[PDB]
Amino acid sequence: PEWIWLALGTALMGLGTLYFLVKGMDAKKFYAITTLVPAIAFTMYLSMLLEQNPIYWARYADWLFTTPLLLLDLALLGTILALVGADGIMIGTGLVGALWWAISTAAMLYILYVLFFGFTEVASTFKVLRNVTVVLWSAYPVVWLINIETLLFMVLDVSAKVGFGLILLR
Amino acid sequence: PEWIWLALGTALMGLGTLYFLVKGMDAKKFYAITTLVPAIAFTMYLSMLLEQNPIYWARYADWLFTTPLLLLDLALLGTILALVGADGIMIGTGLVGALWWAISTAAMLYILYVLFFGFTEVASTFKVLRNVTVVLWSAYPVVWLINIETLLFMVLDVSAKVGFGLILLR
Amino acid sequence: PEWIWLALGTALMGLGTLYFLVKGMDAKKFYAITTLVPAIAFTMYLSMLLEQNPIYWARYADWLFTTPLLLLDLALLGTILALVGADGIMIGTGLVGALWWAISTAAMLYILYVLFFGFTEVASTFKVLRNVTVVLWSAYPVVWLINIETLLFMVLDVSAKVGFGLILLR
Ligand SMILES: *C/C=C(C)/C=C/C=C(C)/C=C/C1=C(C)CCCC1(C)C
Ligand SMILES: *C/C=C(C)/C=C/C=C(C)/C=C/C1=C(C)CCCC1(C)C
Ligand SMILES: *C/C=C(C)/C=C/C=C(C)/C=C/C1=C(C)CCCC1(C)C
Repeated sequence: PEWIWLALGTALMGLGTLYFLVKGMDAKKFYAITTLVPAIAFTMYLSMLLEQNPIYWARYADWLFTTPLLLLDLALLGTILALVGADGIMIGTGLVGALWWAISTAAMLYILYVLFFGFTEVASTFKVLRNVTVVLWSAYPVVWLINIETLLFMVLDVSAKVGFGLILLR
Repeated sequence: PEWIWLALGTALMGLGTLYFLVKGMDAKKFYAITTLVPAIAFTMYLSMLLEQNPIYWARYADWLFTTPLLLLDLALLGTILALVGADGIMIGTGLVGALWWAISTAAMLYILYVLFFGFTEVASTFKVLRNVTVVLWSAYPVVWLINIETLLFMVLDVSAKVGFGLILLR
Repeated sequence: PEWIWLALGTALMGLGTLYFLVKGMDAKKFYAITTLVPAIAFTMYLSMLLEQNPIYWARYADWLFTTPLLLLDLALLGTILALVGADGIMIGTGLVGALWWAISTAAMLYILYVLFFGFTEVASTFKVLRNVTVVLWSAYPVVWLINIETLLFMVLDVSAKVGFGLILLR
């Protein structure tokens, strides 16, 4: 069941890498960072594609890595390290749990709140970015607690990133 | 048995994060770094709290991470990377063993000796720091070889860090 | 069978660390980096020494770590991050497989091609380096697909690194 959605997903991700790379062929820093997310996402996305116990983690792993990257990206334009700890915390939990979350959410707020504090066309970018990220991530804890698991999540990352990447080109 | 001590421990660690964070609300760099240790320590400390095989590693994992941080912190005020290798070496061993140490100790001396070479109120700080660290870590290999396992270790980290953090505020 | 070769290997690696360290007692950066490879190689090399499933990974793990280091070293004199992803990809695969490669090779070309683009006595160094690396790594995918597994690989790392390190002193 979960698979229908997943195959879709991996496909899209790869594209991202192709596109960005292609496109890419201060400014110097961005291409790399933004390119790193889709590619990483793609490999782990396909990794995942390729009952309950095993599938879960991959997401976490990919998520882990793309997260700081995403956050770094955002901040780029201790703070930094703090965020990853949280994320690391989070994966521990979920995996711990079906195979804790309380603190994860605490940590999430931190990142979110810092973002808020932090930023306050580049301006445009961060403005949109902050809200984009906020709402985007909400599905995680929301869904977590909540065909669907996979579905939703799929949307989210692609939405999150591919959309996100586009902003940079913009 | 081990638990009595452990619950105690996690509690204290969390405090650290609260306090520092709170307090925090060149100087810029320190808060982050110092704040990162207690928080990380707390999460993994609680992770551990939450027969022989499983418990062991967590310590290692947390230890791993707080170590370079601690060392980085100290140096902050290749060198760097070398140290983590050692630490990584160390975890490999202990986990390998009950679930090698010889080289670990070799590596430990390196860090210790470098510290010595390195530093030779900031001055005060490093002076105390070096000896603090030296003696502190000695229990590890000492204890390792040696209720008690957990007990001692508990003391050590808190002693090591919470005390350590305090120095920075100072 | 594999062991004969392996014991040989670990021995040589350790030497490297001793030598470099010893020797070492812009220039500042190199010693560290170059010293880090042999030592790391040695620990994991011995780790490996100390039927099919278990042995494999260690190599990967060590490989993982020495790789970016090696690459970083080369570049030192996003780019950076990209490369590790690939490597990470690669380990996933091989381990996935006997315990994917297609993309690994794709990634390898990237590193290789970037090198090419990148560099185009320091000059000498990179010139030789690029070809050295290219041919060296070819055995990996070659052998992978291909007493021998262990044999060949052994040669390669030592050849790769110990030789490589020497270049720096040079
Ligand atoms: C490309 C994917 C990205 C950028 C994913 C980011 C994910 C998070 C911040 C997930 C957080 C989670 C928690 C709050 C812990 C338990 C529930 C989770 C796992 C969904
Ligand atoms: C907050 C905790 C910290 C900063 C811990 C640091 C720990 C070490 C340097 C442990 C080293 C160990 C060895 C020498 C290998 C086998 C014996 C160990 C594991 C205790
Ligand atoms: C000191 C050892 C070093 C620097 C090793 C570097 C290794 C690689 C770049 C290995 C790549 C591999 C693939 C192309 C994936 C499946 C086949 C492998 C595993 C050999």
